[PDB]
Amino acid sequence: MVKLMIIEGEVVSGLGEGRYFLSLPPYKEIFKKILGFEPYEGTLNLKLDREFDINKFKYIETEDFEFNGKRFFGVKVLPIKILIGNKKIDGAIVVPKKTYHSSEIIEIIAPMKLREQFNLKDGDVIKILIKGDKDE
Repeated sequence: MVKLMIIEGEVVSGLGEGRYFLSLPPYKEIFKKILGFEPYEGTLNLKLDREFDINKFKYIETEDFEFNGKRFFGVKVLPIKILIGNKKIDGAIVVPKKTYHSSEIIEIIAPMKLREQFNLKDGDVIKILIKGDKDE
Protein backbone atom coordinates (compact mmCIF):
# COMPACT_ATOMS: atom_id res chain seq x y z
CA MET A 1 0.00 0.00 0.00
CA VAL A 2 1.19 3.59 -0.68
CA LYS A 3 0.02 6.92 0.86
CA LEU A 4 -0.51 9.81 -1.62
CA MET A 5 -1.17 13.50 -0.80
CA ILE A 6 -2.20 16.50 -2.97
CA ILE A 7 -1.54 20.20 -2.15
CA GLU A 8 -2.34 23.39 -4.15
CA GLY A 9 0.15 26.27 -4.62
CA GLU A 10 -0.07 29.70 -6.33
CA VAL A 11 2.64 31.13 -8.67
CA VAL A 12 4.64 33.80 -6.75
CA SER A 13 7.73 35.88 -7.71
CA GLY A 14 11.02 34.91 -5.99
CA LEU A 15 14.60 34.69 -7.35
CA GLY A 16 16.88 37.37 -5.80
CA GLU A 17 16.28 35.86 -2.31
CA GLY A 18 17.90 32.59 -3.51
CA ARG A 19 21.51 32.97 -4.76
CA TYR A 20 23.30 29.97 -6.36
CA PHE A 21 24.74 28.80 -9.72
CA LEU A 22 23.32 25.96 -11.89
CA SER A 23 25.45 26.27 -15.09
CA LEU A 24 28.60 24.98 -13.29
CA PRO A 25 29.36 21.20 -13.57
CA PRO A 26 28.88 19.83 -10.00
CA TYR A 27 25.25 21.10 -9.67
CA LYS A 28 24.09 19.36 -12.90
CA GLU A 29 25.89 16.11 -11.89
CA ILE A 30 24.28 15.82 -8.42
CA PHE A 31 20.79 16.74 -9.79
CA LYS A 32 21.02 14.10 -12.58
CA LYS A 33 22.06 11.48 -9.96
CA ILE A 34 18.99 12.17 -7.74
CA LEU A 35 16.44 12.77 -10.56
CA GLY A 36 18.08 11.12 -13.62
CA PHE A 37 18.08 14.44 -15.58
CA GLU A 38 19.74 17.91 -15.55
CA PRO A 39 17.14 20.56 -14.50
CA TYR A 40 17.01 23.93 -16.36
CA GLU A 41 18.63 27.09 -14.90
CA GLY A 42 15.54 28.46 -13.09
CA THR A 43 12.97 27.69 -10.34
CA LEU A 44 9.17 27.59 -9.86
CA ASN A 45 8.26 29.29 -6.54
CA LEU A 46 4.84 28.38 -5.05
CA LYS A 47 3.15 29.70 -1.87
CA LEU A 48 0.98 27.10 -0.06
CA ASP A 49 -1.86 27.34 2.51
CA ARG A 50 -0.14 24.62 4.64
CA GLU A 51 3.36 24.21 6.21
CA PHE A 52 5.70 21.72 4.46
CA ASP A 53 8.69 19.70 5.76
CA ILE A 54 10.69 17.26 3.55
CA ASN A 55 11.51 15.13 6.68
CA LYS A 56 7.84 13.92 6.71
CA PHE A 57 8.37 12.15 3.32
CA LYS A 58 11.23 9.89 2.08
CA TYR A 59 13.85 12.10 0.35
CA ILE A 60 17.51 11.57 -0.69
CA GLU A 61 20.24 13.52 1.19
CA THR A 62 23.69 14.43 -0.23
CA GLU A 63 26.69 15.06 2.08
CA ASP A 64 29.00 18.14 2.18
CA PHE A 65 31.40 18.25 -0.82
CA GLU A 66 34.18 20.41 -2.35
CA PHE A 67 34.82 21.63 -5.93
CA ASN A 68 37.68 23.83 -7.32
CA GLY A 69 38.96 24.42 -3.74
CA LYS A 70 35.58 25.80 -2.48
CA ARG A 71 33.29 24.17 0.14
CA PHE A 72 29.55 23.68 -0.62
CA PHE A 73 26.90 22.65 1.95
CA GLY A 74 24.86 19.40 1.87
CA VAL A 75 21.28 19.50 0.49
CA LYS A 76 18.03 17.45 0.59
CA VAL A 77 16.00 16.65 -2.58
CA LEU A 78 12.63 14.88 -3.11
CA PRO A 79 11.03 13.96 -6.52
CA ILE A 80 7.45 15.17 -7.27
CA LYS A 81 4.91 15.11 -10.13
CA ILE A 82 3.59 18.53 -11.26
CA LEU A 83 0.02 18.73 -12.66
CA ILE A 84 -0.95 21.78 -14.78
CA GLY A 85 -4.18 21.72 -16.88
CA ASN A 86 -4.37 18.18 -18.37
CA LYS A 87 -0.57 17.57 -18.57
CA LYS A 88 1.89 16.06 -16.02
CA ILE A 89 5.68 16.70 -16.01
CA ASP A 90 8.38 15.28 -13.66
CA GLY A 91 9.87 17.84 -11.22
CA ALA A 92 11.54 18.01 -7.77
CA ILE A 93 11.63 20.21 -4.63
CA VAL A 94 15.00 21.43 -3.23
CA VAL A 95 15.79 22.60 0.35
CA PRO A 96 19.21 23.07 2.11
CA LYS A 97 20.24 20.39 4.68
CA LYS A 98 20.19 22.98 7.53
CA THR A 99 16.63 24.00 8.54
CA TYR A 100 15.54 25.96 11.66
CA HIS A 101 11.71 26.19 11.39
CA SER A 102 8.91 25.21 8.95
CA SER A 103 7.46 27.61 6.33
CA GLU A 104 4.70 27.72 3.65
CA ILE A 105 7.06 28.44 0.69
CA ILE A 106 8.56 25.68 -1.53
CA GLU A 107 10.91 26.03 -4.55
CA ILE A 108 10.78 23.47 -7.40
CA ILE A 109 13.08 22.67 -10.36
CA ALA A 110 11.89 21.13 -13.68
CA PRO A 111 13.30 19.88 -17.05
CA MET A 112 12.09 23.14 -18.69
CA LYS A 113 10.66 26.58 -17.71
CA LEU A 114 6.98 25.75 -16.90
CA ARG A 115 5.98 29.47 -17.05
CA GLU A 116 6.76 29.66 -20.81
CA GLN A 117 5.41 26.20 -21.80
CA PHE A 118 2.01 26.81 -20.12
CA ASN A 119 1.78 30.66 -20.60
CA LEU A 120 1.41 31.04 -16.79
CA LYS A 121 1.21 34.43 -15.02
CA ASP A 122 1.72 35.26 -11.28
CA GLY A 123 -1.36 34.43 -9.15
CA ASP A 124 -2.38 31.37 -11.29
CA VAL A 125 -2.94 28.10 -9.36
CA ILE A 126 -1.31 24.70 -10.12
CA LYS A 127 -1.52 21.32 -8.30
CA ILE A 128 1.46 19.29 -6.97
CA LEU A 129 1.33 15.51 -6.31
CA ILE A 130 3.59 13.99 -3.60
CA LYS A 131 4.22 10.23 -3.14
CA GLY A 132 4.69 8.79 0.39
CA ASP A 133 4.20 5.61 2.49
CA LYS A 134 2.90 4.71 5.99
CA ASP A 135 4.29 1.90 8.23
CA GLU A 136 0.85 1.47 9.95
